[PDB]
Amino acid sequence: AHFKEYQVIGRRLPTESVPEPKLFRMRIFASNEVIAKSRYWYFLQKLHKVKKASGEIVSINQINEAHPTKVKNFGVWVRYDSRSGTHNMYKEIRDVSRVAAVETLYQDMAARHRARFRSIHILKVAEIEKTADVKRQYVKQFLTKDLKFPLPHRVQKSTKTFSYKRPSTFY
Amino acid sequence: LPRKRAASIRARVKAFPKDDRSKPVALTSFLGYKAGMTTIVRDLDRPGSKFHKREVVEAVTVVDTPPVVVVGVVGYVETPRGLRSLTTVWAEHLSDEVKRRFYKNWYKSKKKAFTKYSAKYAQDGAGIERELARIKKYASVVRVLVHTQIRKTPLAQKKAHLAEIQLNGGSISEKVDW
Amino acid sequence: NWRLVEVGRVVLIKKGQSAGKLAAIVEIIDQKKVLIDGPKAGVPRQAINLGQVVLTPLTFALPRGARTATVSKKWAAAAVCEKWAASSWAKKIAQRERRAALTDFERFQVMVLRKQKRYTVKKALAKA
Amino acid sequence: AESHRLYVKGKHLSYQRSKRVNNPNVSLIKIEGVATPQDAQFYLGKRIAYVYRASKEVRGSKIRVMWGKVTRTHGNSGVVRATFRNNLPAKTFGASVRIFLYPSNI
Amino acid sequence: VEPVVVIDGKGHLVGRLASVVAKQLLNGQKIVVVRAEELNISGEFFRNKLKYHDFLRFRAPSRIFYKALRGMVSHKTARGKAALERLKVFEGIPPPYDKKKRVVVPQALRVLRLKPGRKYTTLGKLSTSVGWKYEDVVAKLEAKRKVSSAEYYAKKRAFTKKVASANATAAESDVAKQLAALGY
RNA sequence: GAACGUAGAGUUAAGGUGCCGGAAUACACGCUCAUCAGA
RNA sequence: CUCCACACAAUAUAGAUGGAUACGAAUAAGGCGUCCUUGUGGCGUCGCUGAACCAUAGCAGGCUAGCAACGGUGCACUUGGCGGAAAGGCCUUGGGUGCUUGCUGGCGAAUUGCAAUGGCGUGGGGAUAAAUCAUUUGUAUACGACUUAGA
Repeated sequence: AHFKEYQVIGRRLPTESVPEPKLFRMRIFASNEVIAKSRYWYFLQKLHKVKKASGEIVSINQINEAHPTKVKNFGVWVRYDSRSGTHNMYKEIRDVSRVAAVETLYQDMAARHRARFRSIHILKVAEIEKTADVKRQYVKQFLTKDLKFPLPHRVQKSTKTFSYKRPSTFY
Repeated sequence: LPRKRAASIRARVKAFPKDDRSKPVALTSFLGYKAGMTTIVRDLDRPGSKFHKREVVEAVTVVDTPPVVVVGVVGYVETPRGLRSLTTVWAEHLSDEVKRRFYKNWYKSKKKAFTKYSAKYAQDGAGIERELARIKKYASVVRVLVHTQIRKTPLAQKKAHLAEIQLNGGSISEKVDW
Repeated sequence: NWRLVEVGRVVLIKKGQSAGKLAAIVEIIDQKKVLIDGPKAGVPRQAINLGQVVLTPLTFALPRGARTATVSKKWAAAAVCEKWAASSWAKKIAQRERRAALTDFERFQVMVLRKQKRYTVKKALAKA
Repeated sequence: AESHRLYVKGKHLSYQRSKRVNNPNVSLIKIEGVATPQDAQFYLGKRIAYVYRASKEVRGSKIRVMWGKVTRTHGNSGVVRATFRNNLPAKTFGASVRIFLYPSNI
Repeated sequence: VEPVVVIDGKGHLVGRLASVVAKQLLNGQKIVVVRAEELNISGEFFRNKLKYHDFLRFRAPSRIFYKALRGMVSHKTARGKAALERLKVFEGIPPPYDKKKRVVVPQALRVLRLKPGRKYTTLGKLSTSVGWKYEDVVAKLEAKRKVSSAEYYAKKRAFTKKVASANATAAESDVAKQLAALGY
């Protein structure tokens, strides 16, 4: 579904004579808090040898976008498993918000790579601030000055049975 | 081919030669009656053959040709289902040969074949001329109705034979006026 | 003559919470998505897929990535509300809204006035 | 003067069915000019008549009527379920059936 | 809403139009399908040619579309037979249907369903390529029809232009303003 | 998928929702035009 | 085609109860109007659905009264033209004769009691153009069939 950002902190349990461990913080994109916590443990075990019984979650939080009006540009690091071998991948995404970019990224990774939501491990999403750091050509296609183009798919849903008009993609 | 017998003893013409509309309006076939065979002496004019400029003797077949007379016409219009005659047009005076052809019991019939059709020239011809102008207007191809002078022939059958002939001259209107 | 997706292209969201509200493309996202704002019509600034919206032949000049207070300024200075209302298509939309707004005694008066107008036209007809 | 219709004609589509088992009790109706179930909410509970014409003249007329009513919507296209007093003969699939406005909420 | 629905076949897809019509006949709507020779098939000519070939081991386009349509309806039932008896299919537009409006089915349009840059197939060329020797007869009648229809439309446009003039001079009257008040 | 008295009403599992065939020719994003894809 | 006898009829059958209401092509283009330099010209318009248009008051549509126009409209005629793809329809002349809700009148409606829809077949005679059987032929032929010819 439509995901959400989550500040998730874990601190694996202060034992006897070990007070206050190091409060490991991550940021998870998930549809709810529950799968966010599950993914947080799923990364924390890959960080080092914890279990969900070994530690605990400090604070689950949703964090919104500060400026969800501006179209930002993003460079994303992803790791995932082409089942036998892993490899990283760096993608550049023009999007208004972060979590919608991560949504579209999951859709694209499932489109081109047949990879599930569990197989995809987000490394980093960060805004590309200035122009020309867009290494990808296709996002750079929309960085031109005074960009104009016509609509493709003038075909629409006609919603009726018979048409008297002999219609036309008149665009 | 499966060898089943002929439908009519007058054999059908399934295909006619190509229409040239630059030639004058003229027939494309004829119906005669074969008399017999004989032998003809002629000279061969065939260079490339050893028999060039040499007397050859040749078997021929002669068909009696009575002059044929036209008594009607038939125009076919094109349909997407094929050729179809929209009408046929007859003349007024038809012989007892032809009126015999429509009848099976001519010897005892009251011979009532084309009586009310003769009333169609009792008028000016308005229905008939309407039909002629219709075949001018419609009916892309024209066939004429012809029969032979079988009484001028040693055939014992006094009943002449009717046939259609596709008319491969020019100008459908000039064809039907012809 | 083509419409183009561009900044300052005033648009009309035929399907959604707007279901017809005049907005304007502030910025493009890709071939599929854009950024719009309709603060005069009341629809807020948002990202949208282009299927949910239609382009209008009207346009004006709008700055790249312009904020909402700047957007409403350039909207009013464009005065494309009046240019929209002057268009026969928006007149037809308001007309098909008004036809749904009709009452049965109103519709009966429509019947009577159509009779009377038809009488006058058929007198005006068959003399010219 | 020209029209006297106080109903909406609509097609008797079918019986309620799976791929293998059909229910003759519930019948399926297409009301003309209705594509949404929300428009079909207006037509809920309305009194339906199938009008047909018999050979014989039962009580002063040869025309007979089955009655019944809309129960609920069916599907996304505004197809409408209906229950009658006696069920339909099923040779009336695609037949015009009259749907009356009473019981009127408006 | 109409008793007999007249459907043009030009620029349409085989199966989608067949599905729509097959649904409407089982709904009871009487349908005549005209200009059948201008139906269009997805894919190239050659694929569809091989499909008619390995099916064949009737050549008219009407027979083809009737085949496709009859496959969708449960033809063996009496109800399906009544539905097929509702149907008429014609290549070209013969009379009387030439003088009536021909609707289109947008969800079966070629220009809407097909992505641009795809090969399609004209049904009349297919039928002539498999032995339907009547396509030249069709276009000859259709040319005359388009002549007479252009005449009709030229007359109709002038008369409706006169109607437009009469409505223009009928305007500014108070009865027109009262119609404006009511919305017309 | 579900241990099944006889019914009525509702909700669903699986399975589907172009037509047969009941139910979106829904929506969204990418990929494939195959001279017998693919489902 | 025609004279006696009797069975429905003035109807409807896959589904009547306002109207099936006509350019063609193109779609990375069209249309309409207009102007000229008639063009692949220019200008403007339009689409973004028929949710349109046309018809639509009157006892399931009564009886009358005028006002105004030379309209509209039905029917039977009548004039002429168009229509062959399966034309079987379209359009027009001219009157007739109805209605007219374009406007304004005047009488009737009830109790139906609060919804229950509310020419074609037979049976028996009469007349008729042909066809068949029969005769006959042999270009045909196991036989049919073919095929002459006969008031």
